[PDB]
Amino acid sequence: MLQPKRTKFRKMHKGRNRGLAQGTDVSFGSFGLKAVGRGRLTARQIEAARRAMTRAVKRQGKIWIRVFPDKPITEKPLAVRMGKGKGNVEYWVALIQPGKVLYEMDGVPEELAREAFKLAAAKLPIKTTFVTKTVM
Amino acid sequence: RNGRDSEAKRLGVKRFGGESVLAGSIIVRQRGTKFHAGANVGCGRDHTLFAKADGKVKFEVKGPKNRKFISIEAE
Amino acid sequence: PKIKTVRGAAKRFKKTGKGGFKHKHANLRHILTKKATKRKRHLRPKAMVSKGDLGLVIACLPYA
Amino acid sequence: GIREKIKLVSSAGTGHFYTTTKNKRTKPEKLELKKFDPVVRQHVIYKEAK
Amino acid sequence: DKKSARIRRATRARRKLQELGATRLVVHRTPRHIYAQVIAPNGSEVLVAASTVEKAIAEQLKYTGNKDAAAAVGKAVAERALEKGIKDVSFDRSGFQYHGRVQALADAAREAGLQF
RNA sequence: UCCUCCUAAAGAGUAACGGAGGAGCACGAAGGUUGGCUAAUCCUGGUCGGACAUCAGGAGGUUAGUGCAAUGGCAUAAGCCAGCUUGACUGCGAGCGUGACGGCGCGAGCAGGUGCGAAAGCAGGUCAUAGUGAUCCGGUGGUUCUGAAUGGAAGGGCCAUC
Repeated sequence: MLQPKRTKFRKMHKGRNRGLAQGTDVSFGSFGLKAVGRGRLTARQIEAARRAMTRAVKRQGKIWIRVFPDKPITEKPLAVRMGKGKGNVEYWVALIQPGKVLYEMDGVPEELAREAFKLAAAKLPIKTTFVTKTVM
Repeated sequence: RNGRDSEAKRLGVKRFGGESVLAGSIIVRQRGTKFHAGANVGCGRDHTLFAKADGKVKFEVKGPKNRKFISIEAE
Repeated sequence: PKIKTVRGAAKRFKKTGKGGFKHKHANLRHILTKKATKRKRHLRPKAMVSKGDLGLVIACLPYA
Repeated sequence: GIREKIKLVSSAGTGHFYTTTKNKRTKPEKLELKKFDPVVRQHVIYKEAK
Repeated sequence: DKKSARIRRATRARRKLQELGATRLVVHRTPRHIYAQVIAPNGSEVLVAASTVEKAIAEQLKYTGNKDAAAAVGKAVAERALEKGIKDVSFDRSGFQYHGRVQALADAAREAGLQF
């Protein structure tokens, strides 16, 4: 359950998810999962995907998480009228743009890497693709 | 427990570069000194910049710190 | 019946040559220690009634 | 607002006076500033008073 | 640093004279050969200079860099400025305390016609 | 009610029971001027003394400080120290900013009389932006301005102030 520590402000504006991803290349491992769609990932989804791969690889190799939530999201309690101030913070999400690399991995065969990432992508709400580290 | 705010102070540049002004007219309203007084320009107690002579106002960057200056040339 | 002048208005506005009105400034009665001399000095002379509220003044004192 | 208001009376016979504030708790002694009196058009000593 | 402290000391005065826009008499002092210069308001040209470094003025005083030297230079700048035409100037300490040689130079200059 | 930031879409302004914080002061000095000075944090040596007192040197260049929340500004320092002082002065005020208005703000310069400096010069409160309340009624001091037959006075007016 990734979450920041002592953030400057409890609440922040909704904002927008326009634009294009920055971390579009593999930088740590040899294989990675790239985001094709656009959306937001909650902390729970990131944890679920991480657990799926660790089990798949059987604690062999290394796992890199290239996304952090660092964005609180509020939700009004049930049977509450509009207004009366901003809602309380419930969960943290990370905004994902197309081309963003979600997870990176190294130290395992390419064949075993594909199934591990496929299992993780099955527990994410955004279209994803498998990429390999490029030479320069 | 929010909901408080202060009336806007309508700061900013009142006269822009290349337009003639009369002596004593306000050129820039500012909290600090974003622009420093140059030639024929005076600085008020609240860091307001006003024209001390009649002429055209121009902006420039001078000094080792590249700080902005406002001057007036008699044209 | 003839119109009745608003007596309160007649004690605060005086008509001038060109139809204007002069009035005393309204911040020089009390609580004067904390005020700068510059602000008190500028409030001493009489001032002309603004255009927006001139129409209101005309109705109040139609005779004077 | 512990600070309270006082009156500075010119040492000359003129009735002109200045008004200011002071804190009696910290500085209980009198105030003897030298200010300008326009009635006589001279700088004279002004004494604190009610 | 002695120079850095001196420049920092005189910066405010130099800026004040610069914006005022007036000819300024600037004096530079060292353990020997006290200098003096007159600068136009723009600060780009020197109207006239004098000092004890040249033989024309160093051939009389016993030693350069004393009270007598300051008076000679202070006097020397005077008639030169009067001959040139400029009368009113602004004295610049240049970060030097206005106590000894600097004061002597200024005193000689003011009594010699360059009132300021 | 007032102040600072964001929302606010690179002039100004701009709403919500939108998101964050403050004010109802203080100071005869913490004001004016003249002269001088330049931090935080680290490294090394050194009694108590210890990670953290004070001393010396070095890196550092303002992450310090700026009476009070925040923003902008501040080395010519607006930051720190000392001498002398009351310009925290009176009558004005070209010309501008800001408001529907009441009003609020900035201001060169002129006259009078002052302080600091050899002098040029600076000073009409405080680094700026909150620290505030119209009118009525009444109190205090000055001023033959008026004072209902006359001379006074009462009461009004004007000025300062509560």
